[PDB]
Amino acid sequence: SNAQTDKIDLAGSWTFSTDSMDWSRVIELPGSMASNGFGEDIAVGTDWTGGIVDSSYFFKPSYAKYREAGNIKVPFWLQPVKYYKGKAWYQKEVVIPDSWEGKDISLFLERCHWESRLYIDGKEIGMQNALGAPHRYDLTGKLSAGKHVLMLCVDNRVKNIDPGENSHSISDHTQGNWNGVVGDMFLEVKPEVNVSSVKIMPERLAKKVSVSASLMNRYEKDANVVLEMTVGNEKVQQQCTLKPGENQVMMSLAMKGDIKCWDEFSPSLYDLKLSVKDADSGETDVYAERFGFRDVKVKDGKLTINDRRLFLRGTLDCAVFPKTGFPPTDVESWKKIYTTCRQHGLNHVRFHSWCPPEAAFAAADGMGMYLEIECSSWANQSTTIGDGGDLDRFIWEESERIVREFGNHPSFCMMMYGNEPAGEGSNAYLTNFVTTWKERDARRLYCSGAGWPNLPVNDFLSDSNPRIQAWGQGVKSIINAQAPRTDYDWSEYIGRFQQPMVSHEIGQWCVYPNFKEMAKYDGVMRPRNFEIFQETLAENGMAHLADSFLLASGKLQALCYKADIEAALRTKDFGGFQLLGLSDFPGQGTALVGVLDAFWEEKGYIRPEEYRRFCNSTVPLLRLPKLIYTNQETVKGSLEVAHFGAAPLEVTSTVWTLKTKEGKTIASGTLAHQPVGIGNCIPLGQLEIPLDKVDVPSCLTLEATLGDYANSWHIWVYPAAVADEAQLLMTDRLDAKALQRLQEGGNVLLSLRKGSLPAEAGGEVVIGFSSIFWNTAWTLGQAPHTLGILCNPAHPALSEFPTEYYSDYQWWDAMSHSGAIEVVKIDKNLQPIVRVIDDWFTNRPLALLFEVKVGKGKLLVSGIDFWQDMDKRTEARQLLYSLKKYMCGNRFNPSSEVDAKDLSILFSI
Ligand SMILES: O=C(CO)[C@@H](O)[C@@H](O)[C@H](O)CO
Ligand SMILES: [Cl-]
Ligand SMILES: [Cl-]
Repeated sequence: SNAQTDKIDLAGSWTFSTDSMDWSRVIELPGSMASNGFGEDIAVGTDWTGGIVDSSYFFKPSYAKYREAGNIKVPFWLQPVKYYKGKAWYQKEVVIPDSWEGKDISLFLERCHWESRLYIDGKEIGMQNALGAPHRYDLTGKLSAGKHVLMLCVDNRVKNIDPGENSHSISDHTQGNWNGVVGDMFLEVKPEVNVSSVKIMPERLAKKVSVSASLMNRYEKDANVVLEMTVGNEKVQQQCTLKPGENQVMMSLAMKGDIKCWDEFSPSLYDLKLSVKDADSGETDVYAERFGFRDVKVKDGKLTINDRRLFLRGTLDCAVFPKTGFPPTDVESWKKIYTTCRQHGLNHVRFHSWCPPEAAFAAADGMGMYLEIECSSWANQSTTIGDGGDLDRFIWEESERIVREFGNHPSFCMMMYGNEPAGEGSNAYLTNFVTTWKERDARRLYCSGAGWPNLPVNDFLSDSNPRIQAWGQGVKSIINAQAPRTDYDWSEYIGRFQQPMVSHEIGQWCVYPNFKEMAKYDGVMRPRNFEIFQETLAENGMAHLADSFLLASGKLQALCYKADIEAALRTKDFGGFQLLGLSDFPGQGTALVGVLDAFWEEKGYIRPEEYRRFCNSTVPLLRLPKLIYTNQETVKGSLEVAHFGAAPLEVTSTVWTLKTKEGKTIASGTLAHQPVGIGNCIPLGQLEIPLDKVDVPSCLTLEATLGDYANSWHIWVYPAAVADEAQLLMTDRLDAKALQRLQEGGNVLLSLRKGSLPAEAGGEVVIGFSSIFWNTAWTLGQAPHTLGILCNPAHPALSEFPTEYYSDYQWWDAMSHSGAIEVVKIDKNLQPIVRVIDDWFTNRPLALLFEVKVGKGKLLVSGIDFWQDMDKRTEARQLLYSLKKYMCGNRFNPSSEVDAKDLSILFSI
């Protein structure tokens, strides 16, 4: 029966108009125009908000069917149901009680997009233009008792202030340039002496709580007030005199008992109550907020929380919410995201060029997540920062709004201006920005911007260099250019700095689109891009491979993230990393770089428990120089641990096992070591495993268990050391000797020299071992163009080559010494022995191995070069042996007949 009589909830039906003349429709708030079905239909000439790097949609004939009216499908991001970028008017009648007359009145709008102007009965009151903070209007003396008509004019266009066309606060890459009001919307009444805002400053070691409160005195004379502050059983009361207007009082509170600190492993929170009581009127205004005791500091060039060494395992949030476009303002929505993040072993979230609503901070407070917030800007491409533009003052005002609203949350641990800044005066601007904030508020750590610039005044550094795949690196990266290994780290680069460093947007490994998730898009955003990819896949006769492409490419994607994350954990005294990402990025051409979809939900190729094995607060790490051995070699490696738990791990023993796929233990041992303290690169022991007893070509799993934490790695062991040119002819060209053998009915193995495959037959496909980087649209075709392999292990051609249906490290040699053959240009019904998964933008049937029948003879075609450096390629010799034993065997009968001249497309002069 209790009610909130001091507020008037404004959520409901508003009279709507896009020209302030036609008021024939009604809109529902909270919500956008798009979430209400209002706006214009998506057309080719839609004035989007964000860059489009690959413009093939507008010009190439393959997108012609998607440029016609009635079938507009856009490939570069999720497509909203409607679009509108301009002024919109919202109107609603309210009834102000008599008891509100002459009192403190204010309007609260949690999220507008973008600029809002308030009118009371046609009289303009003021303007608000916050992107990542609420809109507030002081209505004291401006709103009398009785019926009144509130009107809002919300403008979502980019005008004087361009924060960056790709900023996730406005851009159609993720959140979309919506128009409306979202979140809590209410009128609030307060006594003539009230609390406007509170800055909470807990002192962990001093056992104190300091508060700088902004008090309001609506009287025209001085006011005698009583100020009571309560934190649990501790109370401090204070009587002072308030001058007319705003007042800045500062109070302290001593904590008698022990203080429970806030961190990843124990997110303890305290309740603060601050009340002000006017002595004349007896009216009391009460303010309440949660807070936590924690100190995130840089001690001796290393990140610490509460004097404990800290390591950040983070992922990005780019305001992706396809159900609504605009962000959710409930705690449960964010509780889900933080929960699945922690389920994958993460403790950190970076918000890319936008600030989330209050619920994201409150959820992270109880979860113990470390948040890094940015000020709604990616000042590049379209604009610039630090050159005297209107953006310069906006970022200052936006950061002050963000710290005033959310600065008391313990999860607010780091802050930057935004992402990847541009501007000749941006270094100077960001230097003043970081320096001033470090002086204003020491409750958090500050960095200039994400990715760059490294300023000496930064608390920590954000750098993109310490990662596997750099922009433009392509096939020259470690994962692609060198044989598999797990003994590399970034310790050399980060050793050049006296500041802690956090990786910037690591991973970016792609998966094939998951068409099953298309049913989840029942809201504002529709996956029309997925509809294009799915249609072209079917047009190339591969509609039945959609789920296999998802699972096979996802197994390879998860392998790449494991490699990137373990490389960061092997870097001594690394500050941390920020994944891009755990979830998908639906924009910038379609950057499917996550093991979770745009809804932070699972896809089905890696379980969070398996992700948590290599990405966790305590992770065993194995350093091996290679992963391909013979029965005459000895596995020589080292075992270490990256332990960043709440306390040292009281374990003096590590147990390792080398087991087969069936579970049989080939080797095992126990490593003795001292108790594990907080840090990484902590040695556990050395491994020296002879492999003479390993029979047959085998894939072995090396698992290491430290206490409750276990991690595993794969190695492949082959024999140390089926051919007679009469029976099997292997050649690089279909010459006279090869064509004669096929006329005679013999068997021929065609192995193409690497680089000899002409562009017509698939030479244009730059094949590599890793997954695609970001996406070939945004990168304008950076290598690789492939997404792993797809094969049937039960195929007799692979009987001597251990493998699953998906790509793994033993396939690095195949992907690195080959070209992908476009088999449709030979015969459209050709079934590959080992298929290559092509980029989803092209959906070309690709193959590394296939077989055809040329007359009476049988031909096995291989895009893999089985010629060069075969003494160093142990895994290539094994695959070649498996093929030769198959061809000389009983079950080599190619059914697809083809002519000799049809195969001439594999050669050029
Ligand atoms: O450099 C990067 C990495 O953030 C790209 O986002 C840009 O180069 C875009 O291609 C600019 O359009
Ligand atoms: Cl031979
Ligand atoms: Cl054909």
